[PDB]
Amino acid sequence: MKGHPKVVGQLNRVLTCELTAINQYFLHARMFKHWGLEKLNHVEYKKSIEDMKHADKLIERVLFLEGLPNLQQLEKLRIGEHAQEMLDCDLAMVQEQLTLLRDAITLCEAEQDYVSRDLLEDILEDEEEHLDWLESQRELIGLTGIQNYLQSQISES
Amino acid sequence: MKGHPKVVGQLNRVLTCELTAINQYFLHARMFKHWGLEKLNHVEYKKSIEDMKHADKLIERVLFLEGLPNLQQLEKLRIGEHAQEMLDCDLAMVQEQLTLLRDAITLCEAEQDYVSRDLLEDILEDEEEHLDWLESQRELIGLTGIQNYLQSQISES
Amino acid sequence: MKGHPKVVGQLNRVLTCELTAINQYFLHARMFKHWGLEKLNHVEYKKSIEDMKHADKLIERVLFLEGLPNLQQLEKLRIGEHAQEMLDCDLAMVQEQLTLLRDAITLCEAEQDYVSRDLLEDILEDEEEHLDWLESQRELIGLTGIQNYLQSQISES
Amino acid sequence: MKGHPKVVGQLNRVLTCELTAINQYFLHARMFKHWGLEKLNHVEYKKSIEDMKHADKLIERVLFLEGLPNLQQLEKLRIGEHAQEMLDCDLAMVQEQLTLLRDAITLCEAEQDYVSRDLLEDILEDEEEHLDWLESQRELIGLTGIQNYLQSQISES
Amino acid sequence: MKGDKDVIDALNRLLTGELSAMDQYFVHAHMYEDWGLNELYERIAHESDDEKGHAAKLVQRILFLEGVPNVAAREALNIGSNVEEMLRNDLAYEYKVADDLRKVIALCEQKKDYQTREILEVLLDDTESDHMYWLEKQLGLIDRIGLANYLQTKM
Amino acid sequence: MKGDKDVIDALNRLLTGELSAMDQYFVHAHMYEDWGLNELYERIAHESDDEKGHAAKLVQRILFLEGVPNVAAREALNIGSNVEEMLRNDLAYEYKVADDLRKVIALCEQKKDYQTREILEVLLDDTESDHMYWLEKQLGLIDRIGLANYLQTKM
Amino acid sequence: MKGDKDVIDALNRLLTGELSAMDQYFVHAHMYEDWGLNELYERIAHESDDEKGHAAKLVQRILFLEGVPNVAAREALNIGSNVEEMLRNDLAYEYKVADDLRKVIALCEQKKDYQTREILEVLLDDTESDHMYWLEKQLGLIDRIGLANYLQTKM
Ligand code: HEM
Ligand code: HEM
Ligand code: NA
Ligand code: NA
Repeated sequence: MKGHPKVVGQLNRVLTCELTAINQYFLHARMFKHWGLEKLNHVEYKKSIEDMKHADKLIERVLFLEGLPNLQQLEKLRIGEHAQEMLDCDLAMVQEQLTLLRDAITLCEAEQDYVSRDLLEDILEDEEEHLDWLESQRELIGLTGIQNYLQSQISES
Repeated sequence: MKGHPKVVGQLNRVLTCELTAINQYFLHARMFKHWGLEKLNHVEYKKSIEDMKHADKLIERVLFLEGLPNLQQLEKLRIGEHAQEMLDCDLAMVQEQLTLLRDAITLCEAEQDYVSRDLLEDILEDEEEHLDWLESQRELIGLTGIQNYLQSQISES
Repeated sequence: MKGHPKVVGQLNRVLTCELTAINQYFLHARMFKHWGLEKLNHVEYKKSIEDMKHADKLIERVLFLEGLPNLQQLEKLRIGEHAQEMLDCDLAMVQEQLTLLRDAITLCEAEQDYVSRDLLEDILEDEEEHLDWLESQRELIGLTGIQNYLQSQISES
Repeated sequence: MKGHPKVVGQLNRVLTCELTAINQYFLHARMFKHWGLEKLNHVEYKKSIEDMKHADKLIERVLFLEGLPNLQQLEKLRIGEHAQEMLDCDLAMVQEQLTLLRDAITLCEAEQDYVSRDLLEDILEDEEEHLDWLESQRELIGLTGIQNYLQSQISES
Repeated sequence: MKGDKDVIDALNRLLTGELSAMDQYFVHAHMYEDWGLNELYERIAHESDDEKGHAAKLVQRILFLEGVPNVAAREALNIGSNVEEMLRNDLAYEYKVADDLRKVIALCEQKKDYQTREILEVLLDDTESDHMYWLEKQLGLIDRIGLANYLQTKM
Repeated sequence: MKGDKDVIDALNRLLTGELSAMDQYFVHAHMYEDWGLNELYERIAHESDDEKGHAAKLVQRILFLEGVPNVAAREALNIGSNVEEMLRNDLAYEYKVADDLRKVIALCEQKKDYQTREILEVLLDDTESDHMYWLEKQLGLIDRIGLANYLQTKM
Repeated sequence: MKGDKDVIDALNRLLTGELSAMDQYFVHAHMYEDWGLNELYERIAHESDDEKGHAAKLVQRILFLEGVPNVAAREALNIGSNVEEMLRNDLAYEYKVADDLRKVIALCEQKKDYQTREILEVLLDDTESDHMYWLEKQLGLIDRIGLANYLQTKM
């Protein structure tokens, strides 16, 4: 089905941002593994796998809409040096990506692209569950301290 | 363990090339799925998963060697328009990446980095098994024709 | 719950079109079975079963909204003579029915009928997955030829 | 096998009537479900499934006989407002359809179309078992009253 | 995240509605059990549990949106005295909840708060396709078989 | 049976208490979940469910005694802002419920309503041996290991 | 077969290293157990067992190469007095073993003794990817959470 050019452009931009998220989440997961923080590894890895599924769905939607998926471009990665900075960078990226998703859902509704909108709404609920998790982690660092919080991440389960 | 700067640079370059391979293989797998060629989808997807594991191992090795994994850079993607062109682009990328791996193995041996060399040798055997598969596919297209070859890819198993 | 008259009219029109789709898909599935093309039989039959479920849901929604389901009217059936013509007729009907679904989703949103809209969005995603499949089949006929494509449909699995 | 034109015409007319029966039985089953009469739902739904199988067999027979199945035409639907009226409409349709089946069996015997006759005899035994069930329901309404009879249909099993 | 102020107010009104629904379904289920009508007791108790699930989802959403859930406020309960009256009160109250849910879904669409929109769409789907439909079926059955036959099936 | 009028009034006050407890434990459990403190969320949610069970028993007893359960009235909720405050509010409110339960058990003994006495004795046994004791243990643990260690165990 | 004389000498030095590692990991694991730090006890005991496996492989290779394994000689053990010191001594000694393994792998490559090369490459892969990495992670965790939090996780 020939999709709207604006919808394909928005999907390609959400795809760029999902790929940037995959890369940042995997680098952060492996930086966490390198420090022995295994539960943070596990969370960031499953989140990178999740954005992997999201990018897969966006590529398939851009292909179905007879567009050209743009896997070449990536955004700038925010790689932190320590756990708090990495969590803040992840938070900032989730927030930017949620703003982007909301703009794309608005445009998909304006163009009567309703299955693109359903796709983007699944991506939105997932990204906003991870936003919830990151805010929980920040509150936990504020509550128990960074040393106690990091001690809880040593064991993966 | 503090690794050699040359070995970390070579590992980062092999990592750039593994990430480029992941992106190209996934775009090609989903272009194949979009055309109903399901067995080609499956092969290109498992190959992208394999280069995914390779990039994971390279990131972990660069981190263990107290280097900075470079997930930001990607090489230029060769995306084909039809099956033969996509297979040729995959072939060209495997060949370039094998040359790179051989240079990196030589350097790792010259620096007595033997576990980096073992890592790169696993990546080499995998990449060169996929080279074998791509050459098999080209011979099969030459033997049965492109229409017969593509008909064999319709069903995934 | 007393539904909007416009929403019930749109649901009844989508129902007419879903019933026409059931009839056309079943006639085409049995024309395919008559020719020994068993995998095409299976696809067209499961698609007719799927539009059967869609018509069931539309009837239940029109009844819940205190409307009168119109199972009496059917649209004109496009019955092809050969496989390509039948697939093109199926494509044309899916495209018309998708346009209809999009108009109905727009109207359901304008009337704050949000569960009617959710129903129609499920029907839209299903119809547009079948649109994807039909476009895949057309690309496969263009790639492998009609004789090779039809040979792949002889065995159902 | 090239079938007799009269036999194919009779099979197409029995097919029109079987399709009309499918539609009427499904509308009635869902009207019963909408009223909470679940056992009546179940009976009318399995009867619509049964006429579905009958229409499938008639389509396959008309196709084997090198005829054109007519799924486009439907007869007028008798949709009742309440349970007794719906059961009477179902009764009237079964009786008309049984008369039609008997005429078609007579013609199939006159044309030495004996497998068409066996098909139509299976359809006849099924339709006349449902005639038996409908007459049983009318006798039960006369015996226990309509309020007691409808109370027995609330639970599906 | 920081939710829209109007979206949090509307979510809090929906929460008041769900909590009042819980109380009304609770007392009605137990009034049905006191009368030996165990099938209505079980159905209405499970609906009170579903209202508790909806209220949990709304409270979680209000807290995520950095609002203060209001579980103290309650709407006036309309308790029936006989089975038909309690079923009609439950239906009136489901109608009010569905209307208010539609208003808040429209508001969430205007305020770009899509995720609250799907939470409320799941709530509206339950309200319509789970218990408004059931109540309309029950009142239609009372109309068809009579109240004494209807109550006999509910024991 | 026809219950004593004072016993039904006291049962209705206990019902108001149990329903307010349910609301407070509900919002506190969800405030704990919003903060990532899943162990407190789960514990306090199960206690809200136990309050719902107690309220069900009280409503059943009031209806059996031919009274009218009052599920509309609610006491003022005391919602805390931080973990220690919410635990102390839950403890204060459990103390009040236990005191009021003891008064009503004494009343049921004077009014010869022995069966209401054992229903309320089971309620008092839960209130003391299930969650008042747990809250006192939690506050003592906060005193022993500190609040940051205590909250670390609750994730 | 008749192995190269230099390759057997280097294999015997690697054997002395592995045996000293075994002794040090043994006494350190038991010093961890004496202190109630059972997770460190178990980890360091399993590493002493892996050192025993490496020493077995080296002895088998030296005997196959028609050499005389030297299990009598031992390097000086560096026993720590507190957890950080024992972890740092284990890390220093893993570093020394990895350096010496690299020298012997280079020698086996020059002497065409490829099979000794892969035996030592498996040993080096264990030394790096099994316990040098683990020790660096442990020291980084001590740096991040502190020593008292780190030791609390090891009980
Ligand atoms: C830094 C780059 C990446 C790394 C290190 C990485 C790593 C991984 C790993 C380890 C897996 C699981 C493999 C398995 O256990 O079978 C995976 C799964 C997957 N990846 Fe990636 N990946 C990367 C980028 C991407 C990209 C860019 C895409 C698509 C555009 C992608 C698509 C997928 C898909 C579809 C899956 C399957 C989901 C699943 O595991 O269930 N990946 N990835
Ligand atoms: C030309 C008309 C139709 C034919 C020949 C037909 C045929 C069939 C057949 C053979 C089955 C599978 C039965 C079984 O194996 O148990 C089926 C299933 C079904 N049909 Fe139809 N059907 C027709 C129209 C309809 C219509 C108009 C509706 C609803 C408005 C409908 C609703 C259903 C449903 C709900 C199912 C169950 C889905 C399933 O099989 O899992 N059908 N149909
Ligand atoms: Na062929
Ligand atoms: Na601690």
